[PDB]
Amino acid sequence: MHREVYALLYSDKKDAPPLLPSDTGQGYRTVKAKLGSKKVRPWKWMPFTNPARKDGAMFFHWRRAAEEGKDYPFARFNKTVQVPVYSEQEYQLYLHDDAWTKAETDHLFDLSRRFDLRFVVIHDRYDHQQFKKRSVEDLKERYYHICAKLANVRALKIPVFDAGHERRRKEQLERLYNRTPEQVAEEEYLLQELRKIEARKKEREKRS
Amino acid sequence: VYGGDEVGALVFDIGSYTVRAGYAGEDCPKVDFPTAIGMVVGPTYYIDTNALRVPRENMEAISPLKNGMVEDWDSFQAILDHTYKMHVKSEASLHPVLMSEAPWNTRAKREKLTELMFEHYNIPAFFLCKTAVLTAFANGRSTGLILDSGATHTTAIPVHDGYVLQQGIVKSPLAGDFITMQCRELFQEMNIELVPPYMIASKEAVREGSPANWKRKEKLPQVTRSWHNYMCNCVIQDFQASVLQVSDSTYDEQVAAQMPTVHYEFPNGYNCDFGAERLKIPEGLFDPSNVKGLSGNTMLGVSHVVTTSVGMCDIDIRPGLYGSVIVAGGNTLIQSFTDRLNRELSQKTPPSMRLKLIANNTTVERRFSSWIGGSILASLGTFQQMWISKQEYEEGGKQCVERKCP
Amino acid sequence: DVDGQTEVMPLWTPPTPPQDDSDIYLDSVMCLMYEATPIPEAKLPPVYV
Amino acid sequence: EGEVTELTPCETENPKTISHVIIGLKTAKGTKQLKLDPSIFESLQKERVEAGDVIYIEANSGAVKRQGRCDTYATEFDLEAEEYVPLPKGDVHKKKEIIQDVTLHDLDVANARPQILSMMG
Amino acid sequence: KASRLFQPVQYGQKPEGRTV
Amino acid sequence: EQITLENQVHQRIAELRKAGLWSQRRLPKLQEAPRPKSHWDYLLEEMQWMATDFA
Amino acid sequence: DPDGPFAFRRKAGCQYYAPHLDQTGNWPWTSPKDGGLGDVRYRYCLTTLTVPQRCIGFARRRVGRGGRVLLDRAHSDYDSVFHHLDLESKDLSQILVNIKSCRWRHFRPRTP
Ligand SMILES: Nc1ncnc2c1ncn2[C@@H]1O[C@H](COP(=O)(O)OP(=O)(O)OP(=O)(O)O)[C@@H](O)[C@H]1O
Ligand SMILES: [Mg+2]
Repeated sequence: MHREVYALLYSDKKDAPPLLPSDTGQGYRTVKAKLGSKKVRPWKWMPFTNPARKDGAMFFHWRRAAEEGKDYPFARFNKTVQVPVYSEQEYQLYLHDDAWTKAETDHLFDLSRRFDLRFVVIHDRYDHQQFKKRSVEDLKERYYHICAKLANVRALKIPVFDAGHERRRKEQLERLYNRTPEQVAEEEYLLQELRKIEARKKEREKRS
Repeated sequence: VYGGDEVGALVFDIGSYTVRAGYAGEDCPKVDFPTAIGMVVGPTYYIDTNALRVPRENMEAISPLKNGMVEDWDSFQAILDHTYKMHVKSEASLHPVLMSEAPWNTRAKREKLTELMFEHYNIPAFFLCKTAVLTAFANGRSTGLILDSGATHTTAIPVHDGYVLQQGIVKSPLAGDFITMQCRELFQEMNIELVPPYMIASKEAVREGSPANWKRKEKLPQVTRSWHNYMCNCVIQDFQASVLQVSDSTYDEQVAAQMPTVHYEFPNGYNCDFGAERLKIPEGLFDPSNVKGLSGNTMLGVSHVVTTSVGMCDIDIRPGLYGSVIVAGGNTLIQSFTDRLNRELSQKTPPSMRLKLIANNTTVERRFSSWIGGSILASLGTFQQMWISKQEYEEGGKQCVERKCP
Repeated sequence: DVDGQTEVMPLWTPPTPPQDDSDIYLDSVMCLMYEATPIPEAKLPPVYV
Repeated sequence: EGEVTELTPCETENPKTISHVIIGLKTAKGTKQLKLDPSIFESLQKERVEAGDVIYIEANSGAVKRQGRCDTYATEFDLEAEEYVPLPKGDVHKKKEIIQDVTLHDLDVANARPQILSMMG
Repeated sequence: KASRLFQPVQYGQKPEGRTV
Repeated sequence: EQITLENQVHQRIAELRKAGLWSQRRLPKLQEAPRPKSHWDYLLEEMQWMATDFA
Repeated sequence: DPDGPFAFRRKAGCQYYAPHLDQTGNWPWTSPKDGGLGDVRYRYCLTTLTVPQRCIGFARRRVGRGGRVLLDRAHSDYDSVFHHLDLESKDLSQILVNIKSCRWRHFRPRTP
């Protein structure tokens, strides 16, 4: 049987309900003195400033009176992926490429900042109608090359990108995916036949 | 830092079949009224079930949505006003609104919806998220292949890291409306006279196949053909829900005939056993080449739509798409639809990738998944940065929606 | 356990705020095809030329 | 063993007649109902067992023994010591193994002089 | 009763014994 | 026979590897430059936690 | 040569992730026996409560929306045995042998 169980939402439709914590579970009478000895703190429907927002709009919360005016705690999560910013001069000097238009590079970087370097999302959102068609490897190559060049110009070191290896990897994956059911069945049949051959060889070696 | 913060936002999910609305943080939409509304020649609008189901002279049945997108903004404003006043019972300027949108919604339509929500309703904040993203969020999945089979379209939408891969969207016209048309054609072939329940004054029990012994309501006012068609569609949808079943494997006449029949009683008292014909209709969703409509057509089956949508994405993400297949939409509630889909996909999926269908086969989890995800998203404390404020709409203008809502 | 070591039950809390950049991102979809650990240099084939 | 939660007799027509005595016993693990022989009613009243009393019943003899009020009903204001006992842990029904080591001389001494004759001894 | 002589204390505050 | 089978399977495997269809020798993936978790990552984690709470 | 069409060529200043070969990968919220990462926040383990003093079966501690710590519970066919399980017939004997060997992680509450 299973040693431990793993699931995201819940393991099965037959799952027992979660146990919620609560007082008074053993009856109200036994906890009468405990509940009666104290009084609840006041809660308010109050506006709160979120410093992560740049506009300054005020939304409303259910919070204790003492918490009024405190900094919003979820604003600590607000941090974007570091992406360099370059001037027209810096691009003309270092980032110029006959294969890439400047407006195209700016669009790529805008998408990169919008989608936190999720290059698959950048490829899906890439404006193939206005600019030239680009593969995700081309976008990654351009981004990493520009980042390396800007770092070397300004200032540490970063690993270089290998577009060719990624292209070969995707090509191999696509070839492995497009194969017919017969070809994959043949691959598994060869795997099992090789395993049985090796097993017989190992048995003969063990006998010797 | 802590649990998600509730800011009293509203979640609206206006589909082609029913308009789902409610307050953020709830586990179920507090209202779902039919999207079709009555119109009397602004024009007088009858929107909810209580008003739609009563006959009225010169009242037409129309829908604000077309191909999953809003076309008539006047009826859309009417539906929103009705939702607020009757069900929400709160001022629009007091609650932020989060609305769902079709994966293929146009830029101009998004801009017009944002302009309407801010100029007319004076709402404090707004956000527009895709139905696929909300469906994925309702299941706790940040990535996966959404498979939605509503009333207008059957669409597979690949979602990665909470973003809809628009290039991978594959849509098919086979949906609830197609099944309704097939049932209408079946009833016509069997010479079954569809009598809407509004025309029946009284009825008497009759034997199977016996002529209906019913009395027509008196003083009935003249009704438009649209309203009569809408009532017939309602009874046909009830038949679809109660009788139709998807075959567990490729349709076979002998196997379908061997299985037991299901008995259904029409509103006019007519009753019959539907034999094997109840199984043939849902097979069109899987094998459209056999449909009487057009055998030589190019429509793709639901499993073929699934496999095509994933095939258009980066192969690095296909393992995630097959590893999380999310089925949604009311048309998927047909009996054994999930089992047949799982079998066909397991047969067609490459053995090198794991296939797993999320066990959400319930009416609430299938129909309201988008609303559930919207409520979840609106209830996150981290999401409070994503809201579009009125000040942002004032400074950035109507175009601000293009950048704030991905 | 049998060795006397003690383990505290994990608690699934909401995400904790970041103190520094140590919260390195992990691609949950990449981990479906490749292991989460970089290949050690000992078993990595030599550089091509 | 467990805390008594009910002592309802089961009335019946004889072929007031009782055919069983249902005793409900509660432990920290759970609750169990026992369809005890009706004759146990004599021992229940002899031991003065009441609802909320911790008892134990041996399988062989079927005689009840009372061991005090459950400590869940003890207040800090009342003064008694022997009459309160904690709720039994473990399952209501228990199988206990007791192993004792003795010598033949121990048995000799025990049977030679068992413990008013006892007072004088 | 205790409530007739003493203020209840707010949660998270140390009891001090304030009367009515 | 066994020697012929071994030689045949070795040639078949070599031909598939030339074609690349040999999945047992898949290429590795180049490590992307490391980055800290962004706002959207924390949002998705909180989303997963809330969705579990909802269910 | 046969590898040459797709041969691996290391480059200076680069690192690579080995592909999954022995077992197909899976989501983090799935057991390592099923190819998953087995992230401990999603793991369900046998748990004993103080009230009632009975093992509730497989459970995982999860913080709720208002900070309320909730015990999620997973169904198992041996739930009755887990209810009878405490203080450390064939199935029961095997379960007891597995637990006594500490092959199963079974949490118990204690004061800090
Ligand atoms: N239990 C059921 N059995 C069969 N069909 C059902 C069932 N419940 C709903 N349907 C059908 O599901 C169809 C689509 O309903 P749904 O609520 O999913 O649509 P929607 O998302 O609002 O619309 P759309 O995607 O077309 O814009 C309807 O035509 C309805 O008749
Ligand atoms: Mg839909």
